[PDB]
Amino acid sequence: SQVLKIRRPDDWHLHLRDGDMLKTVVPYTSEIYGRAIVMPNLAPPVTTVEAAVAYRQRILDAVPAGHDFTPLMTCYLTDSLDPNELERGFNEGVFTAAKLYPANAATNSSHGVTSVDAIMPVLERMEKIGMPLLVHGEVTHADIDIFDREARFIESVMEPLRQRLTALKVVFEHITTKDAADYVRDGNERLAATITPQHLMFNRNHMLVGGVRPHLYCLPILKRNIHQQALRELVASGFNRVFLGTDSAPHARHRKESSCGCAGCFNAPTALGSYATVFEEMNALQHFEAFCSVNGPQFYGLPVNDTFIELVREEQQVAESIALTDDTLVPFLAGETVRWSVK
Amino acid sequence: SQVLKIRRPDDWHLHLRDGDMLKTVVPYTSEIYGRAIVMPNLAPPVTTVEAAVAYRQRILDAVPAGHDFTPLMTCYLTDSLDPNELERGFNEGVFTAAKLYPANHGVTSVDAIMPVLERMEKIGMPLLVHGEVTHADIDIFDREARFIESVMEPLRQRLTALKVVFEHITTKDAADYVRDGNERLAATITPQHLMFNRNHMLVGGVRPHLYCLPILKRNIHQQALRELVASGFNRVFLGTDSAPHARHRKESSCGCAGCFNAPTALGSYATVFEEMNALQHFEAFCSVNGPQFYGLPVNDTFIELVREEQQVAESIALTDDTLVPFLAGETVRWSVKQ
Ligand SMILES: NC(=O)N[C@@H](CC(=O)O)C(=O)O
Ligand SMILES: O=C1C[C@@H](C(=O)O)NC(=O)N1
Ligand SMILES: [Zn+2]
Ligand SMILES: [Zn+2]
Ligand SMILES: [Zn+2]
Ligand SMILES: [Zn+2]
Repeated sequence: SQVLKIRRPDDWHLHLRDGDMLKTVVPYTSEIYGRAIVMPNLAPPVTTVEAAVAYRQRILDAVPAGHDFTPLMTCYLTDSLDPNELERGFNEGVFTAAKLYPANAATNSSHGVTSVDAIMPVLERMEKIGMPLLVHGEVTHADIDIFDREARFIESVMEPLRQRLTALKVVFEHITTKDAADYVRDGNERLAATITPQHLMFNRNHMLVGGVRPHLYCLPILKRNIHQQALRELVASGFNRVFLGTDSAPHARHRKESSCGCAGCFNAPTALGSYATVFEEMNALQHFEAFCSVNGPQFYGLPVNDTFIELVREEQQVAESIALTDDTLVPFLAGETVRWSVK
Repeated sequence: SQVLKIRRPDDWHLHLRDGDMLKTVVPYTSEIYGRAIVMPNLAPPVTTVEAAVAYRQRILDAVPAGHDFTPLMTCYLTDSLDPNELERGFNEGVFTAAKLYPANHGVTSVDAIMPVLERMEKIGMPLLVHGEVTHADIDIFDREARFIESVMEPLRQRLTALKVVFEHITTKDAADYVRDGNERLAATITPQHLMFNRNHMLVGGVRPHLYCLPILKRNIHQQALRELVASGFNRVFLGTDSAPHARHRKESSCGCAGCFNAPTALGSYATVFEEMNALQHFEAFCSVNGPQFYGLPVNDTFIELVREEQQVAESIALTDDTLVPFLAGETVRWSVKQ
């Protein structure tokens, strides 16, 4: 059976949570990926150097003996963040990047951004010092249809911001639309993107035909098939400013399978093999390694990993669930037979 | 303070289920509505007069003493249904209508059931249509509009005397189609498709209790539906599509489609018509338009709605698990007096 040997990958978009959940989920990342961009949306969010240092240590504490795994921390951008605090964290090697979540005029200044215009001082500082901005590019105005929120962000925020701050480096995280695919494809060397396995593998029909499937419910929402196909064609093209970002985003089963299910797919256990399946189906396996292991490092200005892992094309069964201290976690593709697995 | 007295309504699109669920859910309908169109998608479906007779009795058994409720039964169309069985049930006053569910025991094509539809047209039996195509490569939000072009309009062009109700319409496409139709075409609209759009199901979390078929659409469609009922157009009428499922069948890795809206629909419709400055058309929608299309007398009793905020129960007890009502735990602006 067939083997794909690649330089050890990294995960450029990850949620590790905290406490007991962190302890459970970290190994699924640390056994496979050399590094991961660790998102800062804890409760409360990671908005200071001190919090990020402490969080980094909790993550490191949870890494099993012998895994060579480095968490790359992020700062959650808020209205009240001091640009001097962000800069110090960047300078000290604590913050690899800063994350911008959608603006909301009603957000507490300690927990988020009211409008992009309101945090220009901090965005200018990142431009000045060369710190990459990671963007969850949606506008969340109550009068915008949810399937439109990504496209509206491009027009309303992304293009204006990049015109205003022409040296700013930006990753358009977890892109989900042809709009974003074209936008990133047509951008310059300062603009990149991550794509999750679920947005390559599925479209909204998979979440809604035959039943509603909360384990496919994530933000940005799965879009119509034309968008799925655009994403697939983008990674398959060999375009070298798109790279692996799982957006692995774990929630307890009872929080997913409820009257108001949380957004996020726990895909760390099955993501790498899921990407291999997509690249294989697109006849584009020659671009697979770069996506997983080269493009991200290149964009972030970091070294490519010098060790290797192998995927084997032999069928395995994904666990139905993964025990937590309380409740259980349902992994992405739970119970399914998958095509590629790590040797 | 404000009181609104209407002719007693009917529900022209209802799911009552069977067994213990039936016992639980019938009183929420029977206490209010004079009649309801009882859908036949049981497991197995109601495809014979004999099955429809026994089901009707199970329903009547579960109606509390003192409720004057009459269930109007329907036949589940299948590809091989004998037209004589359908006609016999009609002639015996058992079947009021027949329901067309696209496969995915449902109907695989209109061509396979032409002789059944031709008999319905001859005898004047209305055809109730779940108007969605189901091909795997058609996006779920497009399935209603595609049905209109590819099935509905060809069908109506072929059987020009057939009376059709376009059930639970959800789109501007269907709203315009019905608005511009002739007197042999009508529609029902649920409370959920008037009150919400897909954002309410998907923004801030996924809400399976708002997941139903046809799927909630974009806001421009919700608005079209609200304008249609508010216009006074007299070939749209109340059909709740109350479609109960136990809580943990809704709240699961693959949640069932349907809203249990019988407890709150009437009040919910009142809120919509009020918001649309269209309470003058509310009675007709609830209590006149349906009977007129079906050729049945209007009800001869009256009820009162009062604009006093009632809190909707968080859940309703079942033998096993619970049933979560539409708008569970929320407030409804209108309640039924006494
Ligand atoms: N509408 C729904 O979402 N559910 C109905 C089926 C139907 O009306 O098609 C049901 O019977 O559960
Ligand atoms: O934007 C996000 C946040 C993430 C999470 O749960 O943290 N889950 C998602 O689905 N995407
Ligand atoms: Zn995000
Ligand atoms: Zn994320
Ligand atoms: Zn239906
Ligand atoms: Zn129905």
